[PDB]
Amino acid sequence: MSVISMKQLLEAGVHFGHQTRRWNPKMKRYIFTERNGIYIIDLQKTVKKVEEAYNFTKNLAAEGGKILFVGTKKQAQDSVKEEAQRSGMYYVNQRWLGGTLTNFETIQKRIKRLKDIEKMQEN
RNA sequence: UGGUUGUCGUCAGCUCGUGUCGUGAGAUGUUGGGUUAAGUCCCGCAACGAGCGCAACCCUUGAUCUUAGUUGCCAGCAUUCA
Repeated sequence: MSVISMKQLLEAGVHFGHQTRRWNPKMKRYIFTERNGIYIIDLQKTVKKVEEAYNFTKNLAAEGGKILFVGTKKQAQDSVKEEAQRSGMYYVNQRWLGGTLTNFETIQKRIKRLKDIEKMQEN
């Protein structure tokens, strides 16, 4: 089964891309046509690719994989947090701090710090 | 040479851990928008923190309460050259 129907994708506006002047030639594989100066994403391949992504995530999640939802874009900040909270996963919705993954030890110390201040406030 | 001192200069600066960028020396952080006496503080930001500086902690002066009332003080009380 298609994890998402083309009707839902159309209502969600998945077919809307960016302006022709901002197009990436590598994205040509996923573009269906151009209309009114805006590129339209090929929803037929979109359905197939979304189905693969959902299955991959489910396999990875069943192996205990931790998925981090990242979106600082103003339109996405709220959605990322709400959906991550529902799934019990982590999110970065305000600003990605450089070194969050490559310098994980340094971030953990700051994470530890926050928890200490919380305990001082509660106690 | 040790120890000590002058000097830039009581100027607001000088660095480091990890990360990232650069073939490399390096850079970033520490730049930028406001603000400050100040790298002082806020915000932004491939940076995230830390340290020596800055400020504060110390001394003195300016107000006042408590304790203490002599060798200090004399208002109310008499007396003295005081």
